[PDB]
Amino acid sequence: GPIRKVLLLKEDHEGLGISITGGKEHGVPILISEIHPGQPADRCGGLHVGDAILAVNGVNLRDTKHKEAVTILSQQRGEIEFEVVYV
Amino acid sequence: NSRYPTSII
Repeated sequence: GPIRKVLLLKEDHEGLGISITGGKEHGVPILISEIHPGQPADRCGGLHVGDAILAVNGVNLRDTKHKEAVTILSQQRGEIEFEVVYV
Repeated sequence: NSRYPTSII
């Protein structure tokens, strides 16, 4: 599908509210496998199961290993911009 | 199990 830019607002006591799978070491993008109900990703409205996370706050995630992506994603605070695509 | 590892974040 088309590449989308999506804004997520997270409070500091929260996680993102997603499960991710995949990573470069598996030859698969960082993929959203779960959107947890009521948590920030669900609330933002624009992130969905099956979306590949291409970048977050300008950090490319296309070639990142799984754990690299976890570190990068979990670092982000407040108003967080995602670049995603549903394939 | 997921096809590949999964992390909740």
